[PDB]
Amino acid sequence: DWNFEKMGIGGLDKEFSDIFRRAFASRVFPPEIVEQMGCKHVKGILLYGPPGCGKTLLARQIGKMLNAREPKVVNGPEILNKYVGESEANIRKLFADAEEEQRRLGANSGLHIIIFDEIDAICKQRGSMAGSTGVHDTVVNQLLSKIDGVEQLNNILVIGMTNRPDLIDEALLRPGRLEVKMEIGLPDEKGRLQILHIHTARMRGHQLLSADV
Amino acid sequence: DWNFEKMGIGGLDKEFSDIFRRAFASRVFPPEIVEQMGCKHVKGILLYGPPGCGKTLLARQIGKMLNAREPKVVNGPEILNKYVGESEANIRKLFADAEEEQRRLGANSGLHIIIFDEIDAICKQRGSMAGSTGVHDTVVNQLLSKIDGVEQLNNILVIGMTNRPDLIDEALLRPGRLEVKMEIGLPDEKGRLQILHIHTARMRGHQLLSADV
Amino acid sequence: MAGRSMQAARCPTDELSLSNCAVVSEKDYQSGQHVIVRTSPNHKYIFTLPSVVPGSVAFSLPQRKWAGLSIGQEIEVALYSFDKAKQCIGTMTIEIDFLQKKNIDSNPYDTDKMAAEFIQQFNNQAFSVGQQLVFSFNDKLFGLLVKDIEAMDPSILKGEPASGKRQKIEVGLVVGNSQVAFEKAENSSLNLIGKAKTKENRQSIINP
Ligand SMILES: Nc1ncnc2c1ncn2[C@@H]1O[C@H](COP(=O)(O)OP(=O)(O)OP(=O)(O)O)[C@@H](O)[C@H]1O
Ligand SMILES: Nc1ncnc2c1ncn2[C@@H]1O[C@H](COP(=O)(O)OP(=O)(O)OP(=O)(O)O)[C@@H](O)[C@H]1O
Repeated sequence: DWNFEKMGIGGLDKEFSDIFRRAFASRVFPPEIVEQMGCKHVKGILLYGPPGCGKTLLARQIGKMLNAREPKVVNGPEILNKYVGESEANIRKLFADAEEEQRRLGANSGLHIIIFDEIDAICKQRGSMAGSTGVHDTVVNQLLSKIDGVEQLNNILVIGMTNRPDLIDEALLRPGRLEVKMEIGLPDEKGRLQILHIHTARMRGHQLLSADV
Repeated sequence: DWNFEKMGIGGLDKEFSDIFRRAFASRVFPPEIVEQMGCKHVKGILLYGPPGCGKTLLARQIGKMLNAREPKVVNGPEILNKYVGESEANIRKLFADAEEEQRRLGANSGLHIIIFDEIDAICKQRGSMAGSTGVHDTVVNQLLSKIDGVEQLNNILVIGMTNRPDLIDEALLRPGRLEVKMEIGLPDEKGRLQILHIHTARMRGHQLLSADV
Repeated sequence: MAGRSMQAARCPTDELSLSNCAVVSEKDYQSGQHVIVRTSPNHKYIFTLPSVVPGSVAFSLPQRKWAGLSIGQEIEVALYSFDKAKQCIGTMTIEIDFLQKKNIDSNPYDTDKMAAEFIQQFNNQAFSVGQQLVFSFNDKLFGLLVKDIEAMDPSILKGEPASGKRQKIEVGLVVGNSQVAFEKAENSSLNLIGKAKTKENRQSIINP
């Protein structure tokens, strides 16, 4: 049933086109030709921008767009825990299922989508951190190993949103983990019109808006 | 059994009227027109001003005014704790009842009120504590994520009082989190007169005031 | 279960003092039964149960110190309703130091061993908050003081993923999968590690 109009997105035409281009072109072609080229698939996205533009909305609409297993969402720093090493247990529990599925089916398995929220709370520069809590460093390193370690996993997509992109570590923003880094900005008059029509559709439908507007 | 003169507040008629218009208008209007309208309630109010003007009185009287469950009150920095991850758990422990009821009764659910005193003690602009900031930023991110995350709550109302509005992080003040911003200032002469009668009603009633005053 | 009047006796042996059991005659009660000892209307202590006189209950010096029991006091002895799938600890927090200050050293002790040994030695025993006991490793002696008790979530007992809603309990039962943590009392030298011996991240301010 999907069509662009049902997602309710505003004036983010160019960004959406670029995302679909740079992230989803491979999966749409027949397996034969894509195998002929022999290219690898993206597994990460990093949206950023000023507060209150709709980043989470885009992520959830992206989730709706894909037919796949229900995304696993890590709502901020829910991973930290007071016992030593317990957070790493949680992290690995995330990837266990995907690993097992890919082992059982091989190259022709389904896709798994993972959404990380408030990524800056977890991942900050390992070196630039309060000496007292190496738990952060272990988490970052463990994560880096898991997402891109010697072993390759290719049925995962990771989404990360923040508000102050400077704080993010350099080691994570490299090709293979998050290369595509988008900037969302203010819309123009047409996008504002689209939003207003979206938020006025019911008022026109139920005839509760005067014609003088 | 509610009467405006019973709460013994004088000199803030205009602010209270505006507050009532912005906050409780949706929940008192008959529903059917509202479902036709398709809107969502507002879940944030902040009050600020110089010391000793009567903010806490407004909060307490508002809490008594509404017909709902006994409000949950947090007295300053009660959330900090010596073990990592417990602050976050406590924070979640604030919203767990709301989540349960939302899941169970859906639209037909009661209202929940949470009051934060001295919010400036726990919420400060991220990246401003030189040491031990590991706990502070987690706290701030947790609160932001809890108020508005992928999951949506529709049975929560938040009222806050503060003395230093310009030191707070911008992320907590965007529309959708704390919309109704109110300033309580010094009263004028008429308010002083009203207040003096308010606080001298019992004495006048019992004839303990001389006739030459 | 009706209370019996009993006389407080002295624990017959130090070996029995190491078991943390209240020692009774076989005529009175069976090994592994649990009792509530009432010393006054407001004080109820729960304990796990040939040389003991029938009609007497012999208490060790630590148990008597913790519970305030004198030898020869008449006491009412009954039983606790020890809930089944709840209490049984999920993890516990204990304070540790060298039992006597003369043995102190500062090199690290591999201490996951000491927790596994703790679970092996005191399996299925009752434990409560505030209780004091003694432990031994590397032929060195340690004093211990329980400070917190989280149960298992009953879901784990049901064979289901834990919610994280661990209840905190006034008494817990050690079972073959319980865990324990050993935080030092500040003044100390006993370096420790293991890995699972547990030390919550200290979250302590420091001034430059
Ligand atoms: N461009 C937009 N298109 C549609 N709705 C929008 C847009 N910008 C804001 N909104 C409305 O306001 C909300 C603000 O965006 P959202 O909740 O995704 O926050 P965010 O900007 O991702 O997060 P943060 O405020 O933490 O930086 C949207 O969920 C939506 O209800
Ligand atoms: N506008 C007012 N009308 C009536 N009484 C008032 C008013 N302002 C203050 N009072 C009286 O002053 C008392 C103290 O006010 P209150 O503690 O609410 O101030 P506050 O602004 O909450 O405090 P602060 O900002 O200094 O922490 C009130 O309980 C009330 O008796």
